[PDB]
Amino acid sequence: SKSSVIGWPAVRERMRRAEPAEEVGFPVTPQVPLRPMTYKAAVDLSHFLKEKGGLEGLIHSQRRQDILDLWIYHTQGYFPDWQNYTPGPGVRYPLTFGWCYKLVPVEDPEREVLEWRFDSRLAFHHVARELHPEYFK
Amino acid sequence: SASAVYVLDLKGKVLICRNYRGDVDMSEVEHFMPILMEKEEEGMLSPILAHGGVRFMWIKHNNLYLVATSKKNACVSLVFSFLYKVVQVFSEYFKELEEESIRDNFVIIYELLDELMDFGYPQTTDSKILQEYITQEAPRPPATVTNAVSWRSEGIKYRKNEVFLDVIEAVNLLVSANGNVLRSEIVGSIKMRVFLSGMPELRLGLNDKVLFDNTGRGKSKSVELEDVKFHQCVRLSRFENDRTISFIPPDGEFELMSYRLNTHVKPLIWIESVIEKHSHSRIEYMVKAKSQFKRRSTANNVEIHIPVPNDADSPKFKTTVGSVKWVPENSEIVWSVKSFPGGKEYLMRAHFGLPSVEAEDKEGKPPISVKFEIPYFTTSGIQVRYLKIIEKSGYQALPWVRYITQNGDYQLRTQ
Amino acid sequence: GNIFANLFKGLFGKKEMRILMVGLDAAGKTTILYKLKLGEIVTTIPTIGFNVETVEYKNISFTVWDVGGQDKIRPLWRHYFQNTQGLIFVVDSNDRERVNEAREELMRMLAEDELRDAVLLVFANKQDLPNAMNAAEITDKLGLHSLRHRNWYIQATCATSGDGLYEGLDWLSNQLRNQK
Amino acid sequence: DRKGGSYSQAAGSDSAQS
Ligand SMILES: Nc1nc2c(ncn2[C@@H]2O[C@H](COP(=O)(O)OP(=O)(O)OP(=O)(O)O)[C@@H](O)[C@H]2O)c(=O)[nH]1
Ligand SMILES: [Mg+2]
Repeated sequence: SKSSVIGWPAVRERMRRAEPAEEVGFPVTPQVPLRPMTYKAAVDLSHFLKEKGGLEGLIHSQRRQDILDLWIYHTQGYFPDWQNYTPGPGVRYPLTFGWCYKLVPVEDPEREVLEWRFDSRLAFHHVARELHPEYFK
Repeated sequence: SASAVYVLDLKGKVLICRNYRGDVDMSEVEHFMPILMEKEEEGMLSPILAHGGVRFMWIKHNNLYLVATSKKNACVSLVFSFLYKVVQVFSEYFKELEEESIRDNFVIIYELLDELMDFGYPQTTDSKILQEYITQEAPRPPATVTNAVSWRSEGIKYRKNEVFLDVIEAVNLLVSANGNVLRSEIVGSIKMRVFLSGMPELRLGLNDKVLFDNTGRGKSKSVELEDVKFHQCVRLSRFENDRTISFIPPDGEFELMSYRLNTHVKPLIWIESVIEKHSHSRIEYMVKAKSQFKRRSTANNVEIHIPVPNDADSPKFKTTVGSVKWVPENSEIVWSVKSFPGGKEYLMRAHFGLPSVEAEDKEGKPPISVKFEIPYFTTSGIQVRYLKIIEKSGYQALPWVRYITQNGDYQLRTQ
Repeated sequence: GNIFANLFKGLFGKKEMRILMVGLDAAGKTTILYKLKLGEIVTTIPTIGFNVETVEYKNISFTVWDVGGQDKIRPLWRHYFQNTQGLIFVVDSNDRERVNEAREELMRMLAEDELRDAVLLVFANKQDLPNAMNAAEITDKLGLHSLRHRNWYIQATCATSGDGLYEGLDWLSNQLRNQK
Repeated sequence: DRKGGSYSQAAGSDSAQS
């Protein structure tokens, strides 16, 4: 993905610029498909992020996560809802199966410092589903 | 518990009648016209009439009022629902609702009336299902009516499996004369034209606020619909259990779901209108329309109806963008705009004459209505997530959907 | 669009214009209108209603609509304010007690937001008795110079003789028409 | 094309919710 590769450096720079701690309306691209991120797509995105770097070990922030989700939606058409983490305190597993990214403590779960850590076992074991069976239906 | 379903005309003539219980004499229809005239002339006219011990409850159609006489304490809601179903069936069968088809389609009309309701209790109301047993141009009734699925005929086959959806938005805003909005309700409308092979069981999925909260993702953009009304195909039990929208779409265009929730956002269009009406000398219309909607969205066919004086004549228009026309039939300034880019600002300066002689009676203050229709704009933020099309035979569906934003009850109270 | 027909019409004269005739009763309005139209001093009964006539001079059809000065007809001048381009005021210098009433009526008629483009046209009527004032004392008493955005012109005309009518017509033509 | 917004294809289900 040439577009994804091009957007990865700018996205990483924007995330780094934003510290760890204006227009109305909801425009939609005409003919652009919109659907939830798939397990294979999530695994491919996690592998690409791990290979390129900038996501593993980065300080987890709400603004950075929102920017990354918006960039992913713009470049792929995936809704920014699959990038959810399990509630704390402790290690939070991805809500969407197939995601290789997870949040781990770096030192109330809200004030705990969390950083993105790669985890290949996430794409094979549904840690988030096991932790919260009700949330997975 | 209707006694006789009859169709009248604009001159009081009963175009067609269909007695259901026979407990009311057919001569009572004559007094319906004088009773309606008396009620209308005294302000007591209502859709539910009463000729002594017989009540004539009916609604007014395009060309005739479908008045249905009743005598017992029947369900008025049931009668209204039956009348609505009959009107929908007639619209599906006849493209026009006028007297030209009543006197020309009586052969099929009588059969449809006999089959639809027996003894005042309707049994079949699906136009698509009814079209296989009653035709104007007869085999055994289809098993769909006898079967539970009365809205999806089996055995339907098509070359392709394409379903077109329509996320139609209705922006209703009630702005008082003081400049504040009183009633701001937006009603969603998901209309789909299902055209597939077989009897697929659609599994609609969206980013609902309740669904997101239940799944644990109550942090992204989710539509919080106060009222969600599924169609007949939508299973109430599935939606009640875990917000699962599983139903079999019908063959053709039909209303599956209709979201309805209040809106607390600023209006997409801000109208600043002034009325410098001199006392029987002249008048000024300092109307300024500001588009508060997103700049990336364009409001196709913007029609801001500005109520001008009823007796105004010899008017001059000093506007900025858009065609402004005064219609003597409507007695208002039609602020017609073809394309309105988001964030656009249109300023108008009205100037029309007025007779020296004052009007004999007051005419009131009609509200200013905007007819903006901007497609590809979702103000509520609700986006379709998935549509599970499952068929026993097995096929790859190609569902489609479009989002259209238009102005609903977007009326602005005058000063 | 083509305006060749308009140019051809204007080459030989096309503009006509309008005029108004207001003032108190017995102010010489009917006699002045008769002199302007025919050229004779015609004696008529008091104008219960109104008189409508036209004057053709200098290739301009000056239509005059006489309005009486009756008490019941004083508030009826607003009917002629619609589609009105000119206005001529006739003063009555021979009625000292009615001078204040005439000034008040003129001020009330000048307090309308619809009649704003109509320039002032003050005619000194009854210019035959020694008690009549000059062309400035009446204007000073009425304060015609205090009419902001109003072009007033005081002209003295004798009903019996008719002198000054040509000067007033020329002034009205110059005020209305701004061409060669 | 079509007035009121071009038609867009829809997904099959919540792929991110399993
Ligand atoms: N003798 C004489 N009388 C004049 C002269 N100027 C004005 N008047 C008086 O003014 C009156 C003018 O009446 P008309 O001209 O017929 O119409 P009017 O001026 O509109 O008066 P009303 O009809 O009452 O509204 C006459 O009856 C005269 O009595 C004048 O120069 N000489
Ligand atoms: Mg007179």
